[PDB]
Amino acid sequence: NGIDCPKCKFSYALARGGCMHFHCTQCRHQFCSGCYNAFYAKNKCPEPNCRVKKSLHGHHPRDCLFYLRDWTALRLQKLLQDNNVMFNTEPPGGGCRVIEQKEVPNGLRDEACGKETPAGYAGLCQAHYKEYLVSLINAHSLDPATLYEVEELETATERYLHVRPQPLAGEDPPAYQARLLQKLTEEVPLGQSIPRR
Ligand SMILES: Cn1cc(-c2ccc(C(=O)O)c(CCC(=O)c3c(F)cc(-c4cn[nH]c4)cc3F)c2)cn1
Ligand SMILES: [Cl-]
Ligand SMILES: [Cl-]
Ligand SMILES: [Cl-]
Ligand SMILES: [Zn+2]
Ligand SMILES: [Zn+2]
Ligand SMILES: [Zn+2]
Ligand SMILES: [Zn+2]
Repeated sequence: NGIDCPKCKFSYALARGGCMHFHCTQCRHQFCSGCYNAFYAKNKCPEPNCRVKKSLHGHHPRDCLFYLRDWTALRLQKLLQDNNVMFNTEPPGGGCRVIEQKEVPNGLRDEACGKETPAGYAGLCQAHYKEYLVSLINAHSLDPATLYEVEELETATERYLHVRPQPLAGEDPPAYQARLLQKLTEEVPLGQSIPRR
């Protein structure tokens, strides 16, 4: 459970306000609560091959919630299903039961999310159900690339390998697809600070 600041290792409550940014008020580190990579202010990123240095950003692995939050729950579910990882669709105007950080820290009672709870999202709202799915995905180290289209695979290859890939002479789309995926998985690890098992 919880969020550890990757710099000073102070433990925080696993409490994401719909946002991946986390600021350690102990040591002032700024990092992604999804992959524990540093966040950088504009022009501050010290990575020499960074192509977005003028932007406020961090560098995320492809299985960070930063990215996978943008998937549909259906597709996330597909990744889990394909790997025989079980998840809830049902709970065991109340709204989402995830308890968030209280607006008043010394408050007595917990504050539930309360948001709309889609049918089949296990009594969670959309964002929280997705976060749940991704925690399962990350826990079992599932590779989202396994479900990429060729376009996604090209994106990923440029992003993580810094090469623009192109089909070979007489390479069909399936063969091209499998070639990009093979190299991606072979050369680019999943999140290295994402908690596993
Ligand atoms: C002060 N500060 C905040 C940030 C920061 C950087 C990134 C994100 C992020 O989650 O991407 C956030 C969280 C707040 C935010 O702007 C935000 C967002 F940009 C996108 C999303 C989002 C995108 N898809 N689904 C949700 C949610 C957010 F809360 C905040 C950096 N500095
Ligand atoms: Cl919100
Ligand atoms: Cl990607
Ligand atoms: Cl990483
Ligand atoms: Zn810290
Ligand atoms: Zn991240
Ligand atoms: Zn950068
Ligand atoms: Zn919720």
